[PDB]
Amino acid sequence: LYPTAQSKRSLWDFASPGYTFHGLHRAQDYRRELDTLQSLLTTSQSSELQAAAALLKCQQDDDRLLQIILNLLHKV
Amino acid sequence: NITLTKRQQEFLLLNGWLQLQCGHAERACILLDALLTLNPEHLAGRRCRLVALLNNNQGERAEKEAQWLISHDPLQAGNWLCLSRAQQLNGDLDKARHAYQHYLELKDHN
Repeated sequence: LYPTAQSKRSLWDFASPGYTFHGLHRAQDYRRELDTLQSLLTTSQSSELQAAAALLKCQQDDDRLLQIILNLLHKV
Repeated sequence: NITLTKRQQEFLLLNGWLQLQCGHAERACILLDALLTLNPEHLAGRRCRLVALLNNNQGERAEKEAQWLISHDPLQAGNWLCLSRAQQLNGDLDKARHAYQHYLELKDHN
């Protein structure tokens, strides 16, 4: 019935993809795939794809906002 | 007509997995549904989405996904834990006890 620390560890390990995104420069490669993928999925007519495209646009703009915050914490 | 590169499949997978770690199961499900709409055979994605559905309380979908994985990914204990949780979400408590007992037996693969 209820969960068990063993139950949730088996859940995590089950859901966890492990090492993924196989590349040499995680930061540039991430922003590049995010932008490419977000502009790619809007062109879908599928409701399921359209929702993903919207969420990606979101993190794309939350990253623009955090970039603004990060600049503010550089100067003192 | 849309096709995902390997890196792009990995990207969505990793975004779905990261949102699921944040406790954001709907966001996880949306990302993983898009992946599994275009690459239905992405097993890591099937698993991650299966657990995300179990946390966003989509028991009937979670069920169909768990039996799907059991029929396609075999001897895997986690499939049975997912079936148990999905079955308990659907109110079939006994179906969940049979599924949980199968889970215990293969966790016993040690």
